[PDB]
Amino acid sequence: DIVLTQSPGSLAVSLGQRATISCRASESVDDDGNSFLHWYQQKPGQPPKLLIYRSSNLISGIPDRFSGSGSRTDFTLTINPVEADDVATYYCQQSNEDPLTFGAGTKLEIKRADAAPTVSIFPPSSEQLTSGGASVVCFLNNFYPKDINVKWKIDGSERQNGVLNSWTDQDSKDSTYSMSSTLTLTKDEYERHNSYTCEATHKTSTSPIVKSFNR
Amino acid sequence: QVQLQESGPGILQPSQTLSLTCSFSGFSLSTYGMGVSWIRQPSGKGLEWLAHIFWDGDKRYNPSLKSRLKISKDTSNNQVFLKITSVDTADTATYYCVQEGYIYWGQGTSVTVSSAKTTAPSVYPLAPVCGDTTGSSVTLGCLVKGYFPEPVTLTWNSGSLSSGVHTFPAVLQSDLYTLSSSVTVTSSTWPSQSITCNVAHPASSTKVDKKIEPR
Repeated sequence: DIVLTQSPGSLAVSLGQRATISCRASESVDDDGNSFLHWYQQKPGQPPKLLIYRSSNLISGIPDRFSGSGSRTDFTLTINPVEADDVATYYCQQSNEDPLTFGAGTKLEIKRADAAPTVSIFPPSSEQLTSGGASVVCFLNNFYPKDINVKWKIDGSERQNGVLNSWTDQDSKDSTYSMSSTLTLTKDEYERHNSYTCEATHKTSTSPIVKSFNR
Repeated sequence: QVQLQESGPGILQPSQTLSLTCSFSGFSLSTYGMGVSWIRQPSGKGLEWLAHIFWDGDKRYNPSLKSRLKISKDTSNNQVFLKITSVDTADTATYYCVQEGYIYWGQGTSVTVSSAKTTAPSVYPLAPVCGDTTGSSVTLGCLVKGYFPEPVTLTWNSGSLSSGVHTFPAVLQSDLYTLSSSVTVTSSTWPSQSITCNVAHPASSTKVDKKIEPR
C-alpha cells in the first residue's frame, strides 16, 4: 500500500507567491520511466479536477502555472502565481499499484490580516421551548486565522456534551472564517440553570472572548 | 469524448445493497490496457478507491471493502456496474466512475444511507437579548432543525439580504440534519427594517417564513 504523505497540511499564501505542495510515496510509483502520481485540485462542492497526470502532464485546459515535478518517491506540485481561484484542496494519487491510494489533502488558503471573532450568543426561541427543547447558539464570526476553540459553560461548568459545530469555508470577499456552535438541552435542563456562556479562544486575544446571558 | 455518468439510488436504508452504474461513451473497454474504477468520497473526508475492472475482465478490489464489492461490465451497453452489500452509514459518500482509475472522472452520484424518513424542519428565529454594540452591528440568526433529507434553502429577505449572511453547513445529530444562518446588519437596519428567514425544504414541500423580532 503505497501510503502517500502529503505536506504541508495547510498553506497560507498571498496572491502572487509560489505555492509548493509535496506528496511522498512509501515506495516507487514508477514502472521505471512512467511515474504514476497524479495531482487533483477540489474546490468545496466540486468533484475532483485532475490537474496534472503521470507526474508532469498538464491536463488539456489546466492553466499552465501549475507545474508538476518529482520521480519515484518524492513529488511536487507548484502553483505559481497563486491566484484567487487556486484556493482549494490539493490531492495526490498513485496508481502504479492497486489498491490505488490518495494523499490526505493540502488546503491552500489565501492569507490576510488577523481578525478576531465577533461572538454572538442567542437563547432559545419561545417556539422551541413550547415544543419541549432548548438550543443555545453561539456564532463566532469573521475571523482569521482558522484556529479557534469554543467552550460552553452552563453555571460555570464546562458542558461539552450536546454541542454541534459547523464552519464555513474561507470567504471570497474578506478571506475570513466563521463557525457556529449550538448546545442542545431538553427544556428541563435549560430551565434549571441560569447562565449560559459561549467562550472562544482565538490567536488575536490574550485570553478568552466570552458572551453569556442569564434567563 | 469520454462521458462517464454514474447512476444510483438516492437514499437507501441500512443493510440494503447499493447498485450503482457507470455509462461511458468515448472509449471501449476492449482497448488494451483499459479499465474503469469506482472511487467514493465520504462526506467531507478524502477520496477512497473501491474497485477496478480491466479490459480483460481482471477485477481488483479494495482489501477492507472486498467482501462487499462486485464490479461488472457489459460492453454492448457501455456500462460498468458496482454493487456493495450490507450498506451501513459509513457508505454515505459520493460515488464516482473513473477511466483508468484517474484520467477521466465522472460527475459523481451521492448515495445517503439512512433509516430517517422525511422530516420537515423546524425554523426558529434567533433574536439578540440587547445592548447596541459591536460596531453597532447586530447579528440575527435562523435555526433550521431536525429535517431529512438534505437540502433546505435558506435566504434572508428573499435574497435581498446578501452581505452579512453566513449559512453554515448542515450537520447530523441523530439521523436528522440541523443548519443555521446568521446575518449581521447595522443598528440602523433592524428593527427599523424587517428581516426574514425563508426556509424551503423541497423534499417535504414546506416553506416557512419567520420574521426576526426583538425579544
